[PDB]
Amino acid sequence: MTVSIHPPATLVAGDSWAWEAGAVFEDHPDPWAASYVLRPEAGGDPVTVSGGLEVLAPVFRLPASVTADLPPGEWTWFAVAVDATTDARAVLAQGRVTVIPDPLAGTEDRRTPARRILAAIEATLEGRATKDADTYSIEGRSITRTPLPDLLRLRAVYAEQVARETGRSPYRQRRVSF
Amino acid sequence: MTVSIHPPATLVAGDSWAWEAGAVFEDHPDPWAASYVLRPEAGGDPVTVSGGLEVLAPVFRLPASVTADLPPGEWTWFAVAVDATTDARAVLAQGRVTVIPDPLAGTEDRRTPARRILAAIEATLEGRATKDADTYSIEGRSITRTPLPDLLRLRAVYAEQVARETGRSPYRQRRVSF
Amino acid sequence: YRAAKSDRIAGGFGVFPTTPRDELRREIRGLVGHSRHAAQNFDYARAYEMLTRRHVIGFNGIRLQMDVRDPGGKKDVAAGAQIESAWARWGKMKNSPTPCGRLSWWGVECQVATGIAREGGSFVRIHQGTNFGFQVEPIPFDLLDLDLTGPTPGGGFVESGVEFDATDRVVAYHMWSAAARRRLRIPAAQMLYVLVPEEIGQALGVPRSATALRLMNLSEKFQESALTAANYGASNMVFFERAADNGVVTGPEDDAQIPIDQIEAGTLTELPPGVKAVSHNPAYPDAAVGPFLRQMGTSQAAGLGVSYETLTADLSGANFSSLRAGKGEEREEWRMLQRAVFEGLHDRVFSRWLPLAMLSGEVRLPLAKLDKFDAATWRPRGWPSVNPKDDATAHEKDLKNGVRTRTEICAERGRDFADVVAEAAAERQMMRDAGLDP
Amino acid sequence: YRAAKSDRIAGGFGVFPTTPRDELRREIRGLVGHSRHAAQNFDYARAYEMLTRRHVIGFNGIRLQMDVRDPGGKKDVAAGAQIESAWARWGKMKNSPTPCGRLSWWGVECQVATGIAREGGSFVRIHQGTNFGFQVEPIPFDLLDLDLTGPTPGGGFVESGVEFDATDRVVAYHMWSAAARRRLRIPAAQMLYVLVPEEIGQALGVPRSATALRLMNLSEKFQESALTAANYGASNMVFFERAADNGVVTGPEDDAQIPIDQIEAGTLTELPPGVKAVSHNPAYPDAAVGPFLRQMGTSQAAGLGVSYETLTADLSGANFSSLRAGKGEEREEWRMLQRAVFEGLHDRVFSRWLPLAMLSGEVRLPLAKLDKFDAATWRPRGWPSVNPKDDATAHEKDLKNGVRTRTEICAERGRDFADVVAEAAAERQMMRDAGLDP
Amino acid sequence: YRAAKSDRIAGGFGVFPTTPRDELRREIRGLVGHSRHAAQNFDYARAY
Repeated sequence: MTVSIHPPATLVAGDSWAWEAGAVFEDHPDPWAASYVLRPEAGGDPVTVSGGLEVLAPVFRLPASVTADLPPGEWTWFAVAVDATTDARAVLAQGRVTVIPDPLAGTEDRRTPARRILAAIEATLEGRATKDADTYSIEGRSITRTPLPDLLRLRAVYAEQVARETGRSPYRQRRVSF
Repeated sequence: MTVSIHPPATLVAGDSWAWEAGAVFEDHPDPWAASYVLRPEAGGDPVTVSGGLEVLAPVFRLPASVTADLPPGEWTWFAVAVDATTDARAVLAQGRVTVIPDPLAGTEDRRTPARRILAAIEATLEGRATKDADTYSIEGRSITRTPLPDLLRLRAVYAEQVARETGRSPYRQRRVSF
Repeated sequence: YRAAKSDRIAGGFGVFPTTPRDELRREIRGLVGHSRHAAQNFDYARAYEMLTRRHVIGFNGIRLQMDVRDPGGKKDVAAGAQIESAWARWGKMKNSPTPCGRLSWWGVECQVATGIAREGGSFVRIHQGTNFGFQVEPIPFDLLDLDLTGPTPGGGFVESGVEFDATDRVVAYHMWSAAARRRLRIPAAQMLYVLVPEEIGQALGVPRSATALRLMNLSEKFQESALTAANYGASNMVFFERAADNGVVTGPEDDAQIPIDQIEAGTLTELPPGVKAVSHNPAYPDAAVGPFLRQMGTSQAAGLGVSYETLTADLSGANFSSLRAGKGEEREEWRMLQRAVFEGLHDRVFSRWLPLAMLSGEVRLPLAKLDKFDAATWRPRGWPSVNPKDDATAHEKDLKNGVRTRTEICAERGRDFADVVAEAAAERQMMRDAGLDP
Repeated sequence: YRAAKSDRIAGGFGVFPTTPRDELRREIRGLVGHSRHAAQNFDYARAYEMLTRRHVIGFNGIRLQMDVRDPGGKKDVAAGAQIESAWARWGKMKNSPTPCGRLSWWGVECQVATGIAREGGSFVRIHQGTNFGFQVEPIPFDLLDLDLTGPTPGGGFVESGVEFDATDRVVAYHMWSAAARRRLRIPAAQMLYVLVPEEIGQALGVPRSATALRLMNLSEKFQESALTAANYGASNMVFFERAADNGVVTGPEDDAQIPIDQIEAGTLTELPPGVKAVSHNPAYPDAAVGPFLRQMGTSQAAGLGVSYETLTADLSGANFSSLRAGKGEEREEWRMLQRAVFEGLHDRVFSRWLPLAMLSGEVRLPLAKLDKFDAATWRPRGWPSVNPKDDATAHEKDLKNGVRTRTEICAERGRDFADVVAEAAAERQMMRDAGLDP
Repeated sequence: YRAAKSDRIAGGFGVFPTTPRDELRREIRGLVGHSRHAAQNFDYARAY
């Protein structure tokens, strides 16, 4: 039947989460429960949200303290209504939400991989600028580095992604304006 | 609700920092605090800014002496309002700011990597101008340097970046002007 | 025989024959709504509207000449003068013509005609007592109730707001309302609907713009897109494309504050670039458009029953002959519409107006011999020719051969012979003071 | 039938039919504002404005001729002379025509007409006592209050500032204000709104430039971009492109001080370069523009109800016949507008003016028989033909066949037969001194 | 009806109707100055 799967796409950890779905569980309203199962995709144990609501409009809420240790990464949203007498469950929803690493705590969090790759390329290029060598072969060991044209290509592709995520990616424009 | 995440993008160390945000914490004004969490991206411990303000307009300020040892590099800005009775925090802001290395102190700071790579290329080319050799192979050791056409390409790409950062990058124009 | 039998690979011809009626009613409600939109927002149709009105209405409107009896000696001018004078009087600006009062008779004709094109017909109603009397007010088409349907046990169907009788004759109409009290059965005598007949079995008339309504919407959207693309093409100027090497770490922070302004004002500005350059070639429709647009356009014109040159002022590639032919075809169409609009409105109004006016004594004459003054002829106005010399020579030759009577020539212009003779008597008095002719 | 029924892939035809009224009011407030902007900043419309004014107004303005009664012997010239003289008097520069005093009657007609095109109509109000009397002042369109709405328990709706009655007849208007005291109910007698009727069910008139308003904005922006691109293309001259090798360490410091000037003045200047050269090829619309612009332009003209050649002076590719046809179509449109503007303003003003002027004795005549001098005819002025010889021959032939009366020919020009006869008497006196004709 | 109502992708038609007067006065002072310049330095207008 009707369904309202709309958790905010950007769900931040340690923060209270609410969608107050409009009509997902309107089918089987009398004897079936509300769930909004949230499952970590790679590991974890599905956590669930119940009701705690006003009767006319269901409002779904999760306490901030409980969110606490939830996994940083990608999470899935599926909504299930279930009744024991019926011995059936019914699934009406689908979605995908990402958990931002807890912003109020922790020793360290770096940027998404695009930054890491980019930073490293700058580092490796720095080394090979000096001490130039395509074969550091001594005694029985030979390293043979990746061609310089190749490294450059990687830098460009990655740099563009970092720009896209930041949102400063639109191609630049200079106005002659006399 | 409303939010005013605008720390000046160029935040200099050892200097007092202020945005005096207009409306970020207008939601939950009565029982929730002001934070403007500043966290070093690669390491560090989140430092925070409170109020110390006039009632009508909140003004956020950080003492210069406290800034002192803050990490040189990239920093993130997230604003959180939190109430214990509510057992919830609310995050309304996002941003990115860079900390210029303290300009009033220190033994040494070089330029950003673009300069380093460029300087080195000039150095390596200098060496291979004389003593020309693509295989310094003696006894059991063989070096095999990077091709000269390749080194040249690196120089050009980097030189352009240094120009862009300085801002002297616009392509040159000669006016015939009779 | 088996040419259009079905829809195998090149059809769509329905499956079974259906009554144009129901299809016609749904189509017309939807279309009145649609034409309302097109005329207001697109183009070409605004032009149809203008064209129709002007050609079919009148600088002098449509005038009335009434012949009492046989025009040899049995018709007399006194009654004629009186009636004409009276009609024209209230036709001129006055409190009497409408329950408005920004309008007049000319206005009502023009408007009823515009309404007619756009909505495929419209109605007017007459009121007596409040006023004189018999004031005519036009009512908007949308007022009619499409939903009232269902026959009475002792009565005929009331579908599309028309009250049929046991003879299945028209007797009442069922407009919605003033809006508030809805539903008012109105006697047919009060409400007259002009209809421009096409297929006979209809209770209503379609907007005459239906055939081109689809083509025009698409065309206006197209005209709006092309100009915009051309502007963009002129604006982006050159693109400085690069090979796949650098552009690395274009810093994010500088981007937000400003788009750089670089001065190229100086005349000679040879420029040196780091990598490569390219010049945008606009593909905005360039000269393809003139031929393409015209062909789609010709189709629309044929559909609306008007010459292309009149509908859209392309006015290109035409010799004298081509223009003459086009005018001739349109002239026939206009004539047909002209007869119809006044076949209905004028005749009903003149007849109805006469008794009240006679009773009010507004017009001075006796009521009992109504028939003697009953006849009433409405005169349309024709359009002038490009080559007057030829026409004049032909006309002289015709007058010579007793083939054309003098009256007909005047009629084509629309002026009329009595008018001509009165004016001639005035010219004769002007001769007494000075001179006549050699 | 099912041609425009919905908006599947090629539509937008609303969803349900709606009253043009509300749409019309919102559209018109927005559009008066919009036309104000276009006429002032774009182009082509400034041209419409100019065109409308000139064609519809007058070198001689619009004059007045009044016939006392039947023009055989029952109309007399004395009353006519007196009335004409009086009207023209105050029409000429004087304190009496306006509560301004930089203006005159001609000015008021021209202006009311310009206002009419651009804003789809405008109003004038008359004042008596301060002065003579009956001075007419035009009031700007924006003064009207669009917001006043809501019916009274004993009264009809006041929407769009119009006070309807229990008969739903017009009785009052509700302009904002002078601005300061806002809101003044003004009696209809004082304020008259000319309306150029199109669709009948409207309380207001749209700017006649609405159809082309969208197309023109886009077009002017385009014309502004193309010229600029062409200038840039001519200016950058050659680009000295390089392969991907050097240009290294172009020093930052030298850049700020100056852009180098290099002399190429000498005629022969063969030049040797370090790497490579290229020549900019301008892609600025070159010859594509003439055809592309014209086609979009034709559409606008059709929308505004004017021939393209008049609206924009392309004046290209036209044979004699093409020009003649175009003029003929426009002539009809102008005639229609001409009748309407004076259908309203002149008639109301002449009628209203007469009593006060008679009472002030400004005009000498008795007040009680108002009807004898009541009739008043306004005369428009026509436009002259390209080929006079043909016209003259045709006219002679027509005068010969009693088909055209002498009066009509004069009317087309707009001069009039009485004028012609007075002038002829003057020519006869000039004959006494010298000679007449052979 | 809704042809020029706003400035979605192809407009610029102000936002609200305004008195040509004030606009007219500012425009005219600026323009007398401007025409003075054009007539003297450009072309075509010298011709007008």
